[PDB]
Amino acid sequence: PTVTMMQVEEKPDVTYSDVGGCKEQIEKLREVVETPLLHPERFVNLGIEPPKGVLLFGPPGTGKTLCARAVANRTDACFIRVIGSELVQKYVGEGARMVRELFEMARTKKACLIFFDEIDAIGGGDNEVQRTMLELINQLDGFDPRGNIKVLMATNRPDTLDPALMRPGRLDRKIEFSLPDLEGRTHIFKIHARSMSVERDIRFELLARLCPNSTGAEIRSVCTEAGMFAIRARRKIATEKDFLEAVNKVIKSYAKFS
Amino acid sequence: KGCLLYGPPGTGKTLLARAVASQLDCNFLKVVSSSIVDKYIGESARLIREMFNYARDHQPCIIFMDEIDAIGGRADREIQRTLMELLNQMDGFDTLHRVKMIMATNRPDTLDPALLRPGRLDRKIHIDLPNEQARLDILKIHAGPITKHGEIDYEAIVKLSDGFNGADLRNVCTEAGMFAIRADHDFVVQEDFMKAVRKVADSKKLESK
Amino acid sequence: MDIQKQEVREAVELPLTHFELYKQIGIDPPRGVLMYGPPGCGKTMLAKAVAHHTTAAFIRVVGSEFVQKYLGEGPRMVRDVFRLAKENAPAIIFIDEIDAIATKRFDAQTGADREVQRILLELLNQMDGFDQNVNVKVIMATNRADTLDPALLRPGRLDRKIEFPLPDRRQKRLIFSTITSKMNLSEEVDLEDYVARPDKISGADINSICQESGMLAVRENRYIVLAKDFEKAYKTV
Amino acid sequence: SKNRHEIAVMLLEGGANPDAKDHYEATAMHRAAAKGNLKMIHILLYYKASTNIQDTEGNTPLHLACDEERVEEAKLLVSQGASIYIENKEEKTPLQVAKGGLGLILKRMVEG
Amino acid sequence: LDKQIQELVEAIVLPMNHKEKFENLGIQPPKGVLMYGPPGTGKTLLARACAAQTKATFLKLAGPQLVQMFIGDGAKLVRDAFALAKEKAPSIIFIDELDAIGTKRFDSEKAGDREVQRTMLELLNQLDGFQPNTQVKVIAATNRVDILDPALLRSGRLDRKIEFPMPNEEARARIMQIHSRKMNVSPDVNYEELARCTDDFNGAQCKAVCVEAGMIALRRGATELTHEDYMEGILEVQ
Repeated sequence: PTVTMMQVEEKPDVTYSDVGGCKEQIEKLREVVETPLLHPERFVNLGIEPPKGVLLFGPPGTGKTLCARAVANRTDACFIRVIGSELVQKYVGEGARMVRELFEMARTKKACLIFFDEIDAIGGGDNEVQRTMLELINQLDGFDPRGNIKVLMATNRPDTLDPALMRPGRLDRKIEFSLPDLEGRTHIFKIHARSMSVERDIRFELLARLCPNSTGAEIRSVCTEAGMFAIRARRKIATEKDFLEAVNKVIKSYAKFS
Repeated sequence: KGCLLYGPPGTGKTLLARAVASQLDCNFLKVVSSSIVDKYIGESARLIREMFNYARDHQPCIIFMDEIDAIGGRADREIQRTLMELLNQMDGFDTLHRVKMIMATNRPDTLDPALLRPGRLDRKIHIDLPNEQARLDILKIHAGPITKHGEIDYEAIVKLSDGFNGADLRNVCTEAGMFAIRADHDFVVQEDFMKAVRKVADSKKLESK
Repeated sequence: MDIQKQEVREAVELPLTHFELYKQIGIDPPRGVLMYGPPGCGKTMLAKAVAHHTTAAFIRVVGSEFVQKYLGEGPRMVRDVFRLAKENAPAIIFIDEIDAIATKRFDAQTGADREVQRILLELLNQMDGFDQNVNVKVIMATNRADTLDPALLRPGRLDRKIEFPLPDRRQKRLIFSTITSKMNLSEEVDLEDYVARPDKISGADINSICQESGMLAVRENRYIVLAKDFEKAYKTV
Repeated sequence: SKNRHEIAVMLLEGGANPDAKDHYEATAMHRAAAKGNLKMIHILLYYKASTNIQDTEGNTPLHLACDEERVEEAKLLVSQGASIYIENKEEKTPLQVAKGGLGLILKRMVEG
Repeated sequence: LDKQIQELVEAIVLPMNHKEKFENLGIQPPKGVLMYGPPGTGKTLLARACAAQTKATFLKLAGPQLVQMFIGDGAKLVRDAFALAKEKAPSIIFIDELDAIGTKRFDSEKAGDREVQRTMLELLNQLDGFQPNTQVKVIAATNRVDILDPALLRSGRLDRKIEFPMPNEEARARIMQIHSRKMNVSPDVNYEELARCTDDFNGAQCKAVCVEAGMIALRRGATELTHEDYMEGILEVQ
């Protein structure tokens, strides 16, 4: 369908210079996505084989921002993403043809990187799902395509028990996705300066130090819900005094139950 | 239509039932005691009537039930219920003049004296020991194709084999061949039969439980 | 009972001779007798009783005798049985299990059942034209009447709706004695608990149940059937 | 149940239990009241037999007598102390089981 | 493991070579070999590496693979498995986790595992009733032999039952030496300290230590693996 030609991840986004407080994890999952392609000879010459990937799970929070970092900071050619919602569809059995055509396009792209999104939509009879994941681990364990290929499993619920017991073979680094900090959000706002026309009267420090418990999704609702709440009245200028109720309401009315 | 094969001393019933059953058997239908796990709830009336109904539809049929002492003990009410179904469908209201079943066991003590009634289990033959007749005969038929050195002496192989079985001596002789197979010699000297059959035979004496 | 054998008696076997009576008495008795009772199969003991009392032909046909890919042979079969019924002897047609040919269906993918029920409407118009000077006696019974079409149970076609949920204790003694009198009986064969319990539990075709007990006595090992095959034939079938 | 007067009198004379119940919880009054054995029920009531034995379904012998339209067993048992209030699992009264106005003389013989 | 991996590697290599006397004098090679023992030994990746050393075509297959959402497919996968194995050249196929279906439970009411283990009985039909079984063999391994099928006493069935005698640091150092006998290894390995640090560890845990060596290899900057990277990974992940 349209997801085949639309599967390419064009239109780069959040870069590395605007990371959301990630200090150690950004290296733990960066040294496998950015450095192995920059220095392939060190991994093949120094030891057994280059690392494959890491594991990301837990609360959503600032999810998909680090994958946006991988898309933006790509050196030569942006990689291809894979979502889980394209597998569970009508006329079951198409998952084998889909994984064979994305493996065919992956080998057409000299064995580039593959990003798996929402593995819990198909994980958790699932014999065709076992065919997809066992064809993934089976066709990817072979050194024939490449050794620098990287997978990335992102999920919200750890209820995928079968992938959790099949992952220790190839995958590793079972760690939480990312914890949010307090000082890094001003860079998410600095890259949100390329968003819609925020009036220059707003100060990023005043909007930054007046909102605790401001995880990446919640500040995404600060800029997103702030802008759209400024489109409620279809206004033209967006001053912080106009949507301050949207700010303290989007942090407090949402911080009531959570 | 039934038979009871109790061989508490030594083995050899598998070589016989598997010998003729491997020869023709007129059919194949094997019931191994390991494939009846049955961890679900149960609607097995049409299942036992399904298998026995297949034995009624097919005119020739031979059923083997090896190691029945574990499923025939004298969480037990359902086992005794399935055995009641076995009684009611083995001596039920159907003619079984053509079907034949064979039940093998290990010890003739917990063999359900309600099942020991004739009809279900008519014939019974005890296997005490593999006498020298079938021992030297099975050694000659197992030593036929495999050639040996010109120095032939069966008195040492028969003499050093004391308190063994047909399958045990089979695995000891074939294990000796799988021990001389390492030196890829075409001719097979009998000294390696004394060495390998002696050591492996001692492993069978220590592991003869 | 006492009304079932009397109404079927005088409405079935009394007009089965001297055909001029149908118009000598005026209003011809209705030939439509619809039996009921879904516990057992049934619908056999009375067909045998008529098959032995009355000395005439009986062309029985399963309700799916013409359900095929073709449409013919319907009016050929029923027309031949009609012409031999009014020609040689008024044979009683036994059409059992009309629910297979009386099921509602609106889709046109299964136009075979709708086509043969349109043929059923054709012969319905035939029996509409067969109410004056005709020798025809067709018994039509079934086990479920909730799904039957209203055009079949319309007055003037099926005017007798006899219900048979359970026979009385005297009819139990007769229905057991009429089958145990010929088969091997003994003192253990008793009709007291077998007149008490089968009167509590709903069960039809008692004669067929005793025939199943004959299938439990077909081993020839025990020459006389006992209570074990009776109660076992009760709990099983 | 076989309407054997001398066999019943001689069995009950030796020390038989009238209230003895089978596996179906039915006594001899269910069968004697089911086959129309009036005099058998009467000679059973000579030996002080109970008339309110519940069956496996809960029906009393009065339900089995009135079920077969036994007017003499209904008038006898009700006229001797049969309890019409005891119901079965189906929740059916002896008046509703019998038809043809027999429940009217049942309740008439209960109140009177 | 030389006393057991020598007989294993021989028992999986010589059948492809010794066909001469196998057809001239009718010697029956071991068809069923049970590579059981305590877990963590790495029998799956060691048998996969040795199967890759046999040069024959390898096909992956697991124990619970016979259990499907539908019924009657196990006969298609076993008869089809011996159809590709029957028609194709003599190859090597290694499975694992056989004890899950080789359990003789005492309950006897009903289950679908009765039908799955009945397909297993069809596999035993195709390993016992077929005298031309000198073709492709079926190697099976189990992680526990607490409940084993007593009817596995046959040369064609699981006969080579080799237990793992308390796999101390020597066994882990040797399976790690075979799993990493080809890539860049430092030319100073006594195995005494690096193997002695491995206490009650698994095969995937030692190879996970090797993966950790590949993880700090990026931040070491050297041109070849070192000696302290083994204990660095052992003390790193575990």
